[PDB]
Amino acid sequence: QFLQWCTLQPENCAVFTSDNKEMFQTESGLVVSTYSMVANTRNRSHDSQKVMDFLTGREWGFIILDEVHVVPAAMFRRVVSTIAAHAKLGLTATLVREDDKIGDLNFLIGPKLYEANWMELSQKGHIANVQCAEVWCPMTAEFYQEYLRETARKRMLLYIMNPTKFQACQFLIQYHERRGDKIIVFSDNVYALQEYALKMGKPFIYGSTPQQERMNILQNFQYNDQINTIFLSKVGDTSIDLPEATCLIQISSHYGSRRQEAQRLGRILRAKRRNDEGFNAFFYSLVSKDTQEMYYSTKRQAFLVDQGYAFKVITHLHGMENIPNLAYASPRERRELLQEVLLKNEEA
Amino acid sequence: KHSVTQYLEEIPQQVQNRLYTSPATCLAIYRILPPLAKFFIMAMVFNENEVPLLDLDKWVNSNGKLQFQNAIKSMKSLHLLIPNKSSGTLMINLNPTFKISLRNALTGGEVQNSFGVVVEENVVSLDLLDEYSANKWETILHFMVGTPLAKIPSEKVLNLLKHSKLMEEVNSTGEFKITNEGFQFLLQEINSQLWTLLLQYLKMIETSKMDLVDVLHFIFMLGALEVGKAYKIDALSETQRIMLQDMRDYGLVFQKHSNDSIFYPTKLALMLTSDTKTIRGLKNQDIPDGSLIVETNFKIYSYSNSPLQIAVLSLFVHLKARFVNMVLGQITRESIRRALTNGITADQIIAYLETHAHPQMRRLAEEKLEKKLELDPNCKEPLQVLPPTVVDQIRLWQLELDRVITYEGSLYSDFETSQEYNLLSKYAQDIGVLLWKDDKKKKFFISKEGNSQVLDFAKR
Amino acid sequence: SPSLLTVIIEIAPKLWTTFDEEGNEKGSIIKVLEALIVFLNAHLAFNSANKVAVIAAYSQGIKYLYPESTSALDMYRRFRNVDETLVEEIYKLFELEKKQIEQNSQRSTLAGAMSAGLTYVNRISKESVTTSLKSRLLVLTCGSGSSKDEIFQYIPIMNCIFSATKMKCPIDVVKIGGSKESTFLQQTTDATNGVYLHVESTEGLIQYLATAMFIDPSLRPIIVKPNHGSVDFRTSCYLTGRVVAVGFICSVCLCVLSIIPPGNKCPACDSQFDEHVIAKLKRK
Amino acid sequence: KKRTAKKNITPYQRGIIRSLILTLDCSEAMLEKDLRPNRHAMIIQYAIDFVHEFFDQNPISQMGIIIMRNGLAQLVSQVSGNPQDHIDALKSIRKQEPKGNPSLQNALEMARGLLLPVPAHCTREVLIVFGSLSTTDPGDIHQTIDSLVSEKIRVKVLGLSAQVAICKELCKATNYGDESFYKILLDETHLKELFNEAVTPLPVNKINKGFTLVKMGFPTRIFEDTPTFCSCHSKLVYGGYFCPNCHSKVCSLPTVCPCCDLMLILSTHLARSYHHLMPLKTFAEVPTTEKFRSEDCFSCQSRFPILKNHKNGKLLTSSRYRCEDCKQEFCVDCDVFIHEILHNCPGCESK
Amino acid sequence: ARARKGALVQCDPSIKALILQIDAKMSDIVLEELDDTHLLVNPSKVEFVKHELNRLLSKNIYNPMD
DNA sequence: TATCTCGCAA
DNA sequence: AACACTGCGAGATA
Ligand SMILES: [Zn+2]
Ligand SMILES: [Zn+2]
Ligand SMILES: [Zn+2]
Ligand SMILES: [Zn+2]
Repeated sequence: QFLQWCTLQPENCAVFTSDNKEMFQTESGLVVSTYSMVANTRNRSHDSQKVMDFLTGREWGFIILDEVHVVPAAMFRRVVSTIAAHAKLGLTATLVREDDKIGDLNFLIGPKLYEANWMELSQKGHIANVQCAEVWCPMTAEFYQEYLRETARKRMLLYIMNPTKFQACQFLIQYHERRGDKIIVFSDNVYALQEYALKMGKPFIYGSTPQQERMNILQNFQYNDQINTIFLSKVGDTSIDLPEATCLIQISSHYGSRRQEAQRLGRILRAKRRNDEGFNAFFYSLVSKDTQEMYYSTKRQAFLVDQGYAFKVITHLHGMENIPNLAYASPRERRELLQEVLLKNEEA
Repeated sequence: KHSVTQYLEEIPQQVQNRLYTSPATCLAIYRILPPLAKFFIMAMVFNENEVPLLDLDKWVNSNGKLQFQNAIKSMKSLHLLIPNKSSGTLMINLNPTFKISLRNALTGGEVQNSFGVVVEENVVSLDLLDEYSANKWETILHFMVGTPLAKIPSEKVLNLLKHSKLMEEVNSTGEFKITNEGFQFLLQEINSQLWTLLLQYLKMIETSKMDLVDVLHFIFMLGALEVGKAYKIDALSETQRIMLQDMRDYGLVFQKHSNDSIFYPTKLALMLTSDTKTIRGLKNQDIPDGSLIVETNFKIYSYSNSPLQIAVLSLFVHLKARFVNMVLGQITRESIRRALTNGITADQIIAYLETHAHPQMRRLAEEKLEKKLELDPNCKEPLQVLPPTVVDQIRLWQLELDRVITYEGSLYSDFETSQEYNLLSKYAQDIGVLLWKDDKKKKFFISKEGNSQVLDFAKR
Repeated sequence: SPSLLTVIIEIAPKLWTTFDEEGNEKGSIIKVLEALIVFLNAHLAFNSANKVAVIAAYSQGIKYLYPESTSALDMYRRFRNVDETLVEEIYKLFELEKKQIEQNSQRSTLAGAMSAGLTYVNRISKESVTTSLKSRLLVLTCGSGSSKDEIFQYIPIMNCIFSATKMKCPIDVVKIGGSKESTFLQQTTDATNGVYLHVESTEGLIQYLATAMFIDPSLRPIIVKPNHGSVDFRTSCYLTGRVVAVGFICSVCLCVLSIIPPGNKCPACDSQFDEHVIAKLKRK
Repeated sequence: KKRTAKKNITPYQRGIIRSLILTLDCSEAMLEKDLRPNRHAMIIQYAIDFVHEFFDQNPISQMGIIIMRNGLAQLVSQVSGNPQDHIDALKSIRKQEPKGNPSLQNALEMARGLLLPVPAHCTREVLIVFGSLSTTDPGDIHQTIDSLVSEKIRVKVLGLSAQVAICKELCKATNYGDESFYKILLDETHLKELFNEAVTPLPVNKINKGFTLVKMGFPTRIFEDTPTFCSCHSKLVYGGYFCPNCHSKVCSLPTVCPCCDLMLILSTHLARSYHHLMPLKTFAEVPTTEKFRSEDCFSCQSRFPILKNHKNGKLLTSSRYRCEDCKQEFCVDCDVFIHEILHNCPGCESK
Repeated sequence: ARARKGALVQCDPSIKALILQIDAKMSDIVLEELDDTHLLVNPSKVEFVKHELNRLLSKNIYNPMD
């Protein structure tokens, strides 16, 4: 994502994994490594051990670190004693970390010099004003009594499959194309994703998709203007974040990982920077009423208040009643979706 | 608000005239009527002859007829006038006792009642016994709300609060807690509180030896102006004197000691009608003492304070450690959920914050205000004069706990043709009074403005 | 919405005698004084305790009446204090009358009265920033003869008008006297959004007052009660004295002159004109 | 310690009629951050204020607005006597954003073209609100300046935070040499008062020039309401004025008759003029210890006079700033009010 | 002058049906059912209607808030 | 402290 | 001109 945009040539920075065997003890220049390979139980091959031996051999005058808080400081101290380096560097992310042990990694490396003052950073122009909104779509009486009779996961299949959610999705899809804004939808469920991605005519990047079809959509999204609504699972957000699309729609949400969805949503807003005058980055969440997911989605918006982002509530936008292209609006299509969901609950 | 004016019109006509015999009461009730009615009454008072209604219609023009109906309906309800279908027309004229009493009051009448005051050495100091009255009011407020120690000895006052069900407290166990009545008491700042208490004393003190005419005479004579000399001594009925002593106990009378003297005109009776400034051992300086906290961060920043005031604030926010200028408190959905447990609606608190806690939020309400009303048509975006964000959060908590939608108005029918229904619907959309309509049923449940205007257009 | 009604009653004992001279001497200003007291009380009651003020114009100056500048150093009873104080002051003023008072009959200080009253309104409004006062003044004049239209006060009256409009202060006027429409006053009430009332002499105004001199506080949805049309065919020619329609106004002088140019040096500013321009005018 | 003008030494002549052509500055420079929103937004806001004020105090003049974007002068309001048009034009502009460099030369030439129709008795003027530190001219400039001064066109400019030599030359040149008109600002309040002092007519010491009688007539309001009919905008308007001579309706204005083309006014405009011609002598501040006058106000009744011997407090001063000719006191508020809003001196009226 | 007063209720049709069920359970205080989106009720019993609605929603959902 | 995901290595 | 394919630790979790 950056080091080739940066001046770094990866020809010397061999990436070692203990699986991604690379050139150790022969790299003419600097190297890029990872805590898992450097010192962890994930020493699957002796490539990591050879990298550590070479690291001991050469007095590495400096070390670059990224998010060491997650990795315990024990391996850090072990490799500090093993390598006997000249200098290091800590690119921290949190004020308080689990690696603040008796031997602080600060005095192991050096004093503090700068603090990631997010109030200074997140207001001068990068995020382009987060507008956290949650579309309060209605629910139905046939799916509610069948929702209460299900529990232990097989109950989220009745929550996500809602006929008014397709009326709120196709309305926000046609609303963003009139303003000339691309859409980058997100989700959690696998199946429930392909059923909403195939009917709307929106190519998809999901689990176990071949990369020849994965990069073709990125060539039809970054160049072609006909693909302004893409559907990505969890692979297309943790691998490459797009700096375009100032309108984000969240449909499928998982419990517990509401902070992991907050880390995913935060990486998209940080990638979208160009300092525009408006630059209104809209965020929507199609949450159905009296379901167990909207009450966990309030924990996700509570993390955004902790980041300083403003959150507003939108019950319904005055315009969805005038869209005749909303699928599952007729009661016949709502009963056909009920039979398709009742067959999905019988399969799961 | 029980809207004591509604209680006024509640009473029958003959006792209404009984009250109108007292000119000062006439003046005081003149103070209350809507301005339209005020002007019309002042017109009628002098020309000793009834007047056709057509004139009083043509007096008012367009976009202001709503007040015409307000005034006429009010005045008829309290029957200050007598509509007269003399020649099939409308020969309006006041209850002539009202007219004569008022006219006497305007030019030196014989209202010995209103003139019951006495001028003498008013040795009463401004702070002198004013602080005592303020302390009594604070003591009763704390005892009713419930303080750590409630020195409220108003046995009559306690009986009024309990039997009146002033606050949701277990008087059987001695509890004086906030009920819906208690919530309202927490809501009505001064005029609301005094009014609710006066109504409670009225309802409780209504059995025997009432002399309601004398009761209101005494009440309004208290609210009118400083009687001072000879008030308690001379200017009072027997039951009037008893009621005066009771009110003085209730704080509403700042009678001096010695149990026999002229009336002690405490500022509170003034506060009953003034709708003005609210500020009352020997120390108490604060035009903005009340230092509440309320911004866009939904936090409680307090420097200025008042113990009963901050307790009122705590009635919907947590307390952990009282500080020097601050008290540990942060307003959240849980904080107002505390009052939601009492079922307290997030309605009175709105205007309360807009009005109360302002002694510390003067600059806050000024910067929010920004005079963004004349600038509103030009700059179409308000400068958070009345914070909508906080309002939205409060509505969200209220919605989270509620889930029910209701509408005011009345069902309408006899829309015989579709043309009348469609034209009325178009006119309502022009005036924004139609909540909902449908020509298929020829019915809807909205305000009466459209029907009123159509009927007026048809008949005249 | 409190209002500061600042009556301005002028009392010329010359004009007072004219009022006695007019019709019969069937009653002096005393009628007007009493009616004014009552109307003042009425306004004092109408609103939520909104102040008042009164100024006079005697033959040799003006002096306040109600606000009662520092001197020592019934019914609501504030009515009592206002009225008794006013009457004490006015009797004091009537003591201020003699032949030396009879001497300076040259002027008529009404313009000074209006100007000072406006200054007062500004003072009160400025001090009372909170609870902005929708103020508005009045004018009561005993219309006398011996001068069909005194004009040496023409300008200060209009300056009063402009001050009033800027200050947003309607100014209503009641002329009591002969059937001579006080043109400048008429334009004053009409321009500053007021009301004009040319009563006859001896009727007890109180009805006229309380009717058409009480609807200007802060209402204005209500049709004012002004007399017939308020033609703005303004001042007669300075040289001539006949009301002009197709004016002929010089220059930096600004005086309005008739169709009779003296040919040079317009007779209010010494400014000889281009005789070529004179001929151009004469080209008709 | 006093900050007063010593004396007014042209209280004999001003340009009562005017045709001022304000020219704004909408160019990349105006986008820096020195004034609260920017230069530009604050500028346009104050421009609106000045438009209202100027068309009040000089209610017989016209005005036109000119911008300077992308080195071009694009007229945004014809020279016209109706404030609302110019107000709306400025409203429209304020939502649009500057670009290009300020082409002072082009704006100057466009003005000189614009003011040609203005007749001899009317007086011309321009008011450059110059914001940048450069120009970009497609021609000789001193050529234009010479043409200007040939066409008797005074110019006043209000630079922003610097002094530009050419502008100084420009002001010094057209205004008969007497340089006082290139005032530049150092604060926002200074800017407000800058526009305020730009409002008034402009004397220095006028050369003896042609003084000319101008034909004009006054209208009379109309009566009927349903007969709504207009001859200056061709609409239905519930009632207006009549030209005394052309004898055709004209929507409310001091405008020029659109039928026979003669100026229309009521008088109150002439009254404003009178106020500007012959003002008062500046009120004097009475001596602190030598006054011994009445302890009140005169026009008002204020209690702010002195304190009578208070170490430093009484040693300060005696708020008795008293006008000369009537020789009566007046508190500071009254004197400020008289000399600002209403110019009939209270006492000096009465004698 | 025809004006039929009452407690007008407007909501989504599903909630309308639930309200009708509850109201029938508490002896049918609903005065009229104007359409699928409006209801005319006597305001006397609407408060206990809301009370029982709260009771049953607490019974069913129970707010795990997990 | 029990539970998923899920990358990860070959 | 053939190796297998799944175990196993990271973070996170009610
Ligand atoms: Zn027109
Ligand atoms: Zn004409
Ligand atoms: Zn003064
Ligand atoms: Zn003077």
